[PDB]
Amino acid sequence: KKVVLGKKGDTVELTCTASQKKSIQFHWKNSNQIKILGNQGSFLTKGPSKLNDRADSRRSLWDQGNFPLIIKNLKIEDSDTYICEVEDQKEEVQLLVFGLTANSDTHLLQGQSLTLTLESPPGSSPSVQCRSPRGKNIQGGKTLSVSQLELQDSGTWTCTVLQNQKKVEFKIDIVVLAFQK
Amino acid sequence: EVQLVQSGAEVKKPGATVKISCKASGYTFSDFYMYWVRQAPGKGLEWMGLIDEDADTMYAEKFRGRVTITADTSTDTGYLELRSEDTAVYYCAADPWELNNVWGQGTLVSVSSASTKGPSVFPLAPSSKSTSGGTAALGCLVKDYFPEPVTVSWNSGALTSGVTFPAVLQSSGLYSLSSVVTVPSSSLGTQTYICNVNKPSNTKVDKKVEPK
Amino acid sequence: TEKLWVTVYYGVPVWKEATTTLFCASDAKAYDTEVHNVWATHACVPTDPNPQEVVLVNVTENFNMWKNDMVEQMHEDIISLWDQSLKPCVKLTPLCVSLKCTDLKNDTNTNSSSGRMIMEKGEIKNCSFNISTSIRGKVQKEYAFFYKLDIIPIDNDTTSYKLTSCNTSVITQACPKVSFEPIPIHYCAPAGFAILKCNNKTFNGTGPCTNVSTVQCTHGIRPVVSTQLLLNGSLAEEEVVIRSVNFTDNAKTIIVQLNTSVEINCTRPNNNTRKRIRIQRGPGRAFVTIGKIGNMRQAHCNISRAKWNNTLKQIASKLREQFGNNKTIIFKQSSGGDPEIVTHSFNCGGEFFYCNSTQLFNSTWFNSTWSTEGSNNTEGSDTITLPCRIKQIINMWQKVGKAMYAPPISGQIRCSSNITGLLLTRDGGNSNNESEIFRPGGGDMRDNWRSELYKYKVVKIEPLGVAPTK
Amino acid sequence: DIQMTQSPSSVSASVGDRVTITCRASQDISTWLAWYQQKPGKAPKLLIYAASTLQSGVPSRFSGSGSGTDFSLTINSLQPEDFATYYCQQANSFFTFGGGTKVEIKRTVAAPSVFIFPPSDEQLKSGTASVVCLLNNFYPREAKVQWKVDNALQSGNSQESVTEQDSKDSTYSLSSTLTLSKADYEKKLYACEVTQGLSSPVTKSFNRGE
Repeated sequence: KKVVLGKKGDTVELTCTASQKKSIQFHWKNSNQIKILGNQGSFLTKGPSKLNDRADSRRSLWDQGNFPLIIKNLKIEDSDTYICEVEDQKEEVQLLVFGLTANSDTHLLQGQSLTLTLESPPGSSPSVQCRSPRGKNIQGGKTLSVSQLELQDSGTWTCTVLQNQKKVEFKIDIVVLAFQK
Repeated sequence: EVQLVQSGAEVKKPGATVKISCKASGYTFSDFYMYWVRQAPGKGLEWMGLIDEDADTMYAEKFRGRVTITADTSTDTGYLELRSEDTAVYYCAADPWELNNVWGQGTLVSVSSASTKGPSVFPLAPSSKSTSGGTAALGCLVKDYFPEPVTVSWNSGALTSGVTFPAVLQSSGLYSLSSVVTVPSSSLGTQTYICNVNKPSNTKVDKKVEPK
Repeated sequence: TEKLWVTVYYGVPVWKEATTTLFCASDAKAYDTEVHNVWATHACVPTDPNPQEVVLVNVTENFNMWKNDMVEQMHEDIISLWDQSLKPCVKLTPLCVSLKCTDLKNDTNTNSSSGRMIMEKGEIKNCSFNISTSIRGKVQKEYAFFYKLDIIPIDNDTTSYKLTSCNTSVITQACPKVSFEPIPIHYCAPAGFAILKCNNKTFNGTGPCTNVSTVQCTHGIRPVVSTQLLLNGSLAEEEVVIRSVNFTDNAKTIIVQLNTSVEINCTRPNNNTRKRIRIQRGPGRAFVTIGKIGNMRQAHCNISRAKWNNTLKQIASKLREQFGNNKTIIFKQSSGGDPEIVTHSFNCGGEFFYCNSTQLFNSTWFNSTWSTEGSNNTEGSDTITLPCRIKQIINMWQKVGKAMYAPPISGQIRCSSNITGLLLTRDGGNSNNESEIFRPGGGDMRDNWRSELYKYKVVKIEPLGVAPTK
Repeated sequence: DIQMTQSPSSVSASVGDRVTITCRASQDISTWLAWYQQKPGKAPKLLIYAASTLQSGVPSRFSGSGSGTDFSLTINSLQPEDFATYYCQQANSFFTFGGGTKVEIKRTVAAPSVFIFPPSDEQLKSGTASVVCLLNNFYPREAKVQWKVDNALQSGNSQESVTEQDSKDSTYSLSSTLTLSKADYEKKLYACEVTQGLSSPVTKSFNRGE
């Protein structure tokens, strides 16, 4: 099983390769046997899947035997196990989507709290680590919070979310307002 | 009723991307053909191509394949695409009546090495003065400006008779024109002549010509 | 020693599996410049009058339409037929695959992509006097065991730029109007070979067939490329026949053969019509073109509602029988896809019509209420008109790409075809309770001809076997 | 593609003159032609769509004719407002335009007024110097201007532009500019020579210029 982690609102590629075979019929299905994506000859076909709108494939590589499933604007809900079914070859990829969000807006005065909440697919339990520009670390499994912010915290906060031995990097811009006596 | 509105003048460096848009109104854009035509200065009309409902497009041999014409039906808009050798005025045409009729106002695309630059105005004064003859040519030279149009007027437009010459393109890619008005020599002493230069560069130039 | 009994050895015909090129038989006039006629003249064999069939007795054979190689062979012929027949004004096909230039010929500076920046960075210029021989670039989605992007040197006549490489290969060539009228094509096995034909009135294309006959040639088949609806194919001898390798699998398509054909009538392209209008008496302005009307791109496909409605009912009943009585049968419009997939695309006269099948496929048959509503609507109405469009640029069915063809010159004729079958794709999936939803399907052109060749099997003949009296 | 050519390229004519401009298609376009009139500073206007069908607001005196590969537009009585530029367009498929025909006011020969403009002090300060020879109110438009520098004829260092025909008296004016470095300008004498309207060639030159 391949495990692919995607960031919310990004585009995720799921790769399917035929075993030493060129342009051939392939079909991508989800855990529930819903036909997400597939081909009929040279033509692309989409099923009733919710992904219908955002799921696509690159025909150019079909001749080579590569039949990727490309999902744009990936959403946490989309998280599922997708199986590329070829000529008696089932290639299984589990797709995880993560969305780390800054609850405390971006603009905070010194002494104000910073909260980062991770939107995660049900049944997941990733470890989330965030570093401030000054290098202060906040670690947690869901909501990561800093009780007090100093001016130095202003800038980009780097968050790593680790699930299934895979890491996704989120960059979060938090602004701490400078003030004078 | 039916109006075609083309995007404002666009100034680009050679090889730079220029996209000009024409928006349709007063008729069902989707149901009617849009045409694109370019006219080079001093030259006749050259029809680039047409676009249909299904995005199927025709192009002239010169533009074949190199130019793509795209139309946004949802916004009733059309788009073009050309280059510096084709620096010119571009017209978008439509055919709501199926009579090959309406045209847009036009878009000017200037593509040159030079960026928008203010004019340098040099007074052109007469040789010998009010004893030479009946009339004397009086002028101001507007040099090294880009692009167009540039307004050169005498005495705030009080003097317009025989004023101005068509711009000449420098190998540098800069524009220059002479603004010379023939004025009676006798009047030269009494009257003060001011050349007013302005436009895109937002540069106000008032040059007095004095044959001292 | 022998006995008073006389044993007579029976010359029993012996049949063995073989694959060979089937020789296309057709009746066509060489003089004609018509696509099919010229092709026949180029390469066909005459069709024998009254060939008849030789019926094999006490012979049962297992047939597999899906396995039947003849289908592939015919499909290859179809592909060749079309490619030569129709030359696009502009042909668009991708050249180069996932190749991205990171360094240009004669560069002494090593350039490198940076992911975090999303930008190219100058990795370092070479101190030694070396200039890059060829275009250096990375292959997208290609990872070595070392976990490294595969890099492929590119030698082009013209140097591609960093961030570029992989063109659409525009091919421009003449596209004059050429008449395309489908002509039935028989396929005849070469000498020493025969075609075994299952004679069962209802056969699902697979399994044992007791009633088998030897035929030199197949029945005449028109090479029509059609999506969703099977046009001008064979009609079911008995009741509606639905064929699928795996009905249970939603991915597998269902090919439906109809007992009676359904008329589909579209109109638009034909030979040029010449008209002269004087106007203004001549002087002051003379003889030109007026009366431009609407858009030729538009077309209408007329299908009689009653005939279609009855057809749907028959198909739905058969589907429900096959799946089992308990699930609903619903005909729904396509989920989406390319225009060819979305609509009933088919080629008439060398031009493809895209007809919106939504009106055809919008019915539910589980309830009497639905049945009543459909009946009443039918009673009020007469025919169903499907909006059709002809796109000059068409997605190539043979291979990934675009082909461009000249717009129709004139109208005045009717393009007609018999809807002899329906291609149904079932959504299925865990959640679809109490209901089964069928949507029109296509894109695998092989299917169109699979239905035709399901009963045909090509067999080698060797010396006759001798069967002693037993 | 198909060549669309119309001629004459330009026709000189008086008011009330009957003017025929002929458009020729290199290939048979049958009946698919259009006529457009264009004026300076103005977008094309449709005189005739489908060389036989009148657009409302077009005067009757405009007369179309012809077919196949050969069409002609005849102006029965040419008027000041009619004077302008004309284009013929193919309408069958590719809307290709003809070379263009300009109908301009014919008048008697007018002698050009000749002036020579030496560089200003500001221009000298720039370090780049241009000498402008001015021709005013001349007909016909054709003219030869010769840049003589210390008795040497020079080309490729000069650019010239000519104005559109005056509506008032139907004349043209020519601006000729000779561009040189300060050092080149310092050389001495510069002269511009014009010939045609005046029997003797006219040379305008400047010296010290007290």
